[PDB]
Amino acid sequence: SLCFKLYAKGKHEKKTWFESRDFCRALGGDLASINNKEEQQTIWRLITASGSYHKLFWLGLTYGSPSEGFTWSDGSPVSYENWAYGEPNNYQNVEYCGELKGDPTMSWNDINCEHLNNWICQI
Ligand SMILES: OC[C@H]1O[C@H](O)[C@@H](O)[C@@H](O)[C@@H]1O
Ligand SMILES: [Ca+2]
Ligand SMILES: [Ca+2]
Repeated sequence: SLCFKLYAKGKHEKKTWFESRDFCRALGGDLASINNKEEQQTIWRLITASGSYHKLFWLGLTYGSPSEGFTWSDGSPVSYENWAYGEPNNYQNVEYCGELKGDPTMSWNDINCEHLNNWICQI
């Protein structure tokens, strides 16, 4: 079993999706995968425990292909989904990575992978 770890930082420490993935892998883990409602509840509870409200976080979500759909960087299946209303929308055709809106709904949005965000590792 892995443990989720929140990285909620100021703009100077925020990372692109690829930088966040590489950071978590350097620690022996990966960006967090949310494969069912239970994992989602674990992360929400972790958000409440740290008081890290009103934040956006990279998850391990990245677009694969038409025959795969989205994928998790850790290789686990994208069975469960929790996209926000109207998402994923591939806005302007440049959104290939997934972020978590860290409020009680725990919804996902696709966004440009070069955006600087907070992130969640599984270690
Ligand atoms: O900033 C990009 C972001 O803008 C809006 O919130 C929506 O269109 C989202 O779907 C999109 O990902
Ligand atoms: Ca998982
Ligand atoms: Ca989007």
